[PDB]
Amino acid sequence: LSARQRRELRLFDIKPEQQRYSLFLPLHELWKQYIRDLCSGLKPDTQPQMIQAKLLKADLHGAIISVTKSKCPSYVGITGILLQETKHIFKIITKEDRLKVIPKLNCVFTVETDGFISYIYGSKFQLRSSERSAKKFKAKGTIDL
Amino acid sequence: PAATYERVVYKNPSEYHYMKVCLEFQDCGVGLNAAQFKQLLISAVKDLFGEVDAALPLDILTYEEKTLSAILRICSSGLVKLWSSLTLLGSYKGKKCAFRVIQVSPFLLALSGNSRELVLD
Amino acid sequence: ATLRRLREAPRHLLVCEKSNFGNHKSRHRHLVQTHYYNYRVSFLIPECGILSEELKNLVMNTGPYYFVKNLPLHELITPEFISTFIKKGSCYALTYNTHIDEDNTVALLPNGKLILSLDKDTYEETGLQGHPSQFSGRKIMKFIVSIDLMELSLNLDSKKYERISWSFKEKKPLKFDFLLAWHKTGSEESTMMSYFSKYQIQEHQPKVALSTLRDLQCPVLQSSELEGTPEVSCRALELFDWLGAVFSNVDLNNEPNNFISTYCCPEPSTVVAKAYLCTITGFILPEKICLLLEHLCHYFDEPKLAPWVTLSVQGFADSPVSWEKNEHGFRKGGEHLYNFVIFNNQDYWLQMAVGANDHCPP
Amino acid sequence: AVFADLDLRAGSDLKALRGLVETAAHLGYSVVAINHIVDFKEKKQEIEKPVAVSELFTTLPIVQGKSRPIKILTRLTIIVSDPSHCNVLRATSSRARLYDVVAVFPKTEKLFHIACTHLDVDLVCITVTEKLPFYFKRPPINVAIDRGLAFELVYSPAIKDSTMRRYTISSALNLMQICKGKNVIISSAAERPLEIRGPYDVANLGLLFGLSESDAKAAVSTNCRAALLHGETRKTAFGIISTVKKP
Amino acid sequence: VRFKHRYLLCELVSDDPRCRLSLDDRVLSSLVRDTIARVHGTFGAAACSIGFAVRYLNAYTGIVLLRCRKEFYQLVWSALPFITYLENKGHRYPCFFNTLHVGGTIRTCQKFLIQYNRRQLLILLQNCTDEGEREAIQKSVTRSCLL
RNA sequence: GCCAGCGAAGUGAGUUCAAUGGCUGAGGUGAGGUACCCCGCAGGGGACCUCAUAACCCAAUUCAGACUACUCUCCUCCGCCCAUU
Repeated sequence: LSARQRRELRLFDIKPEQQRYSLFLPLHELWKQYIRDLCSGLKPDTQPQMIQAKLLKADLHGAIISVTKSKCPSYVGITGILLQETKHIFKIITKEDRLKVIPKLNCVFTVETDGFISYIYGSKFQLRSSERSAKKFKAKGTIDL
Repeated sequence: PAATYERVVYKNPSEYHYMKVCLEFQDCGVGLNAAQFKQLLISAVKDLFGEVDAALPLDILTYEEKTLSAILRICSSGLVKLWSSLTLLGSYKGKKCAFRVIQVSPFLLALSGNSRELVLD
Repeated sequence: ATLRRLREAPRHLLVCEKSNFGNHKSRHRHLVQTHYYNYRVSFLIPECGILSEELKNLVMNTGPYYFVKNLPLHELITPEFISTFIKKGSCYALTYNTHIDEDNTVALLPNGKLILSLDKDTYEETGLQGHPSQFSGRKIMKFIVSIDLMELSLNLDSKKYERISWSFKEKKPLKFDFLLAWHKTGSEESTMMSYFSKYQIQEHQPKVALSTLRDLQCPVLQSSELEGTPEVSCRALELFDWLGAVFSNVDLNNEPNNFISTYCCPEPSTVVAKAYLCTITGFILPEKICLLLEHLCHYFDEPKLAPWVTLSVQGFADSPVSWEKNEHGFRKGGEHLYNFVIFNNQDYWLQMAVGANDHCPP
Repeated sequence: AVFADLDLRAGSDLKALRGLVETAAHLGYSVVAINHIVDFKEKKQEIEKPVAVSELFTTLPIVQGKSRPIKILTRLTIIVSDPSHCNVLRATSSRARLYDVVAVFPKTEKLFHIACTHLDVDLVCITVTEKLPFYFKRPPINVAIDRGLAFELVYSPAIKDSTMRRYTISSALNLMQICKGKNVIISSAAERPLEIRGPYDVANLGLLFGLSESDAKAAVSTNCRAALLHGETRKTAFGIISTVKKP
Repeated sequence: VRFKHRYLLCELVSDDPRCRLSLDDRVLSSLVRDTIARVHGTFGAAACSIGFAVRYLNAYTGIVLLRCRKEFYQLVWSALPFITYLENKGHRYPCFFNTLHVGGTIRTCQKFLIQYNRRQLLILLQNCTDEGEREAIQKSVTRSCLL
C-alpha cells in the first residue's frame, strides 16, 4: 500500500512554487488566532514552563520561523512560514517565489508570537514530529551554538 | 668584500625564560630586601616542590623597590614548577603575600616593551 | 606523562638571514611594506652622542594615528569610505584591546580585504562565509571571514554586497574601538577628522623615548659569518638576548652575594662610551619604517665610529594576520618580531622571532 | 571562546564583596559566580532575596580589557552526605525554581552513583579535606561526559595549611589519572578579602594537575561556558528558550 | 579498568642486628614519607600517600618490596638514595641499596628473589670455611631439594 | 528430547597482588611559503622550513560470523544553501 501510495507523490513540485505568496498570508493569521485562543493569557506575567509545555505539545505546522544561529552561515538570516516537516529537515516558503529546505541538525529558530519571542533548538526536535506530542521527551544533551 | 645570502633555521635555541612580576603586598609593613626575596624564592620551592628543584638556576633582574617589580629567569626545565611555586603562595613570616604575575616571555624585548595592555590611555 | 608535561616545551622559531642592500634579490622593502601592524620601533647606535636633525625630523614625524570609540562595521563598507580612503591611499584599521583567542577582532588590509576573526557566536549571528581557523582539538574556537572590498566596489548592485550590508546593518550591528591611519597617495585631500566627526575621534602622536647609556659592552661581529667564529666573533642570537637585556635597562657585572645573578656577556667584546637608544611607541606606519631603514642604510655613507647599528620592531601582540598570511595566536604569551643589524658595507641581518603558535615566512 | 569564568565561595559582608569584585575586574575576570555553602545539618532554604547584587553595587564593574558588562551569577553549593538530604534535593526540582546552576557535593559512593545516574544536577562538587578517600567507577563518568557534567574542583588549600595541599593534590592526581580529563574545571574560594591569583596561571594550576599542556586552559574556557549552557538548558527549557522581549 | 603497577626491591645493608630487628610497617612508611617530604614537596610526597604503600617486609633478611605508580616510580626511585639518618632507640645508620627494578609482575619478582638468595648462599661458603654454618647450609639445600 | 573427556610442561605478546603502543631524526599523507637546482609551452619536476597524524579502547585460550563505540583515512550514491556562465 505504501509503495502504491508513492506513485504520484505527496510532496511539492515546481507548479505550487508560483502560487503568489500573499495567498499564504491567512495561514499566519490562522496560526496567530490559534495561539490567541490556545494560551488566552497576556497581561501581568505567567509561568514560562507553561509556555514550554505549549511549545512542546503543539504541532508547529504552519508557523513563522527565522534561523538565528546555525552551523552553516548561509542558512542563517532566513525567515518564513513553514509548510512541511520530515525526519530531520522541514521545508519553508519565503518571500518572492522560492522555497528553502532547512535541516534540523544543529540550528536554532526564533519564533515570533503575538507579544513574545521564543528560541527553539532544532536538534532533538526530530523523528516524525507526531511523536513529539505523543510521548518520550527526556532531558539529554546540550547544544553549543 | 663579502656579499652573499644564506638561510638558517633553528629549533628551540632559546634555553631561557623571563618573568616580569609586580608585587602586591597586603599589609603596610614593607620590609623588602634583594636578598630576602631570593631567600623567599628558595624557601618556597623547597617546602612546596623540593629542595632539589629549589636550586634551579634562577636570577633577578631590575629589582625595583618603590615600584615593587622584578624579573625572574629560569631555563626551559623548571618554568612550570616556578609558576606553580609562585602560585601556591609561600609565605615568609605570617603576613600572607599576594604574588601576581604580570607577564612571561622567552624574550627580554617583547617582555620589556609591552605585552599586557599594548596601549595605556 | 605528567612529568614530561612539566618540562616539554613552549614552541620557538628563530630565523636568521644575511643579505645585501645593493642586491636585486633583496626583499626587505617588500617584507616591511607588506607587514602592516607595528607597536615598538627602536634603534640603537654605538659611539654617537648627538643625533642629527635629519633623523630627528623623521623620528618626530612617524605618526599621527586616530582612535575612534564605538565605530560600527557598516561604516567601513560604504562606497564613500572605499572611494575616499581605500582607493586613494593606504587605509589601516584595527580593533583595540580585544583578544584574538577570546574576543572578536577586525582588521583592514590595504589591498581591500577586511579580515575579521570571530568566535562561534558572532560567526553564527553575522552569517558570513568563512573558514575554520583556530581549533581546540575536535572543537572549533575561532573563524576568519575575509571580505574583498575592491572586488565588491566594481559591482555595488551585486547580491554579495547587499548580503554583507544586511549582515552588518540590520542583522548584527558590531561596534569596536578602532585605531585608524591613512597613508596619502592621492591628489584630492580629505582629512579623517572631518569624515568621522559624528564619533569621538582622537588624534594621537607616537611616544618618543630617548636614552644615552654609558659604558656598554658591545660584542664584535663578522658580516660574512652568521654562526660566529670561535674567539673572534659572537653569535647573533646571544647578541639579541643581550639586546633585550640592555633594552630592559639592565647592564651590570658579576655580583657575588645572596641574590646570585650569573650573566655571561657575549665575548670577545668592546667597551662603548656612549650608546644612543631611541624607542617609538604607537601605531607605526610601515612606510616610516621604510624611510628609517633607508636612512640607517645611508648613515654609513660617511666614515662613522659605529660598526653596526640595530633596528628592532615589535608588532602588535593582538592582531589576526601578521607576516602576510600568518596567524598570531596566544598560548600563554608569544609575540612576533623582526630585527636589523646593519653593518658599514651595506650588509644587513634579517632576524625573525616567532612566539608559540605561528608560522614563519621566508 | 568565553574565558574568565570561575566559581567563588564568598559572602561575609558588602565591603569584602565589593573588594573581591573590584579585584576580579582589575586582574582578569569578566564573569563572577558566587557559590553559597549549604550543609546537611542546617537544611535552610532562603532563595527569594538573599544577596541582591544589582540593588547594592553601582551600575557597572570596570575592567582593563574590552570594558564589557560583567554578568554576575548566583550559584548554590549543597553539601549532601545523608541519602535523605539527597531526597530533599530531589524534592526541590519543582518547589523552588531559581539558582540557575545547582551544584551538589556528594560524600557517599551510592549517592555519587545516583547523582551521575538519575539525579538531575548541573556540576558535581569534588573537594577533599581532612582524609576523604573515594573510589571512581568509570561507566557513570562516561554517562556524565556524554551528558555534559563538568566536574568542579574548588581549591583553596594553600592559605591555611600544607596537609590540605597534600590531600587536594593527591585527590586531583587521582581524578586526572582515573577520569582521564574530559571536562574538569577548577575554581578558587575567597574567605579573606584577597584570595585570588592571576587568571592565566590558573591554567598552570590545572596543568600541575595535568589534563594537557594547553587543553587544560582550553577545557576550562570551553566547559565553564558549557556549564552556563547546561544551567540555562535546565532553567529555561531543555530545548526551548523563551524570553520576554519588549522593545 | 586497571592501572599498571610498578614494584621495587631494596636491601638494608648494615651491621648490628638490633637494626635488623628494628623494623615495622608504620615506622618504615612514616620514615619514607618524612624523607620524601624533605626531598620533594607536596606534589612528590602526596602522590606517595595514595600510590606508595608497604607490600613485603622481612626482618632478618632485609629485603623490602614496595609499590609505586607509572608516572611516579622515577620520582620514588630517585628519592630512595636520600633515605639517611634513621633515629631510633639506638645510634644506628641503616641504608637501602637497589638490587634490580622489576616492572610490576610480582611472580617473576619472587622468581628473581630465589636466585638472588641462592647466590647469597653459595658465594658466602668458600670464604668462611666453617662447619657449624655448613651443616645448616646442607640442611637448607636438602629442604630446597625436597621442594 | 537424551547420550561422548583428556591432572604433566611451556599462544609468530601470554600476564594473572594482573609486564608490552617510551624519546629523538628523516621520509608517507593532508596543507602553506620560497631569494634553491634542472629543462625552455605561459610552465613542469625535484630540493628547504613549519603545522596535523587523533579518538574508541585496552588481550588472559584461539577462531568464524553478527553487535555496539570511531574519524587522521580512502571508493562511491546523494541532499540543501551561497556565488558564476
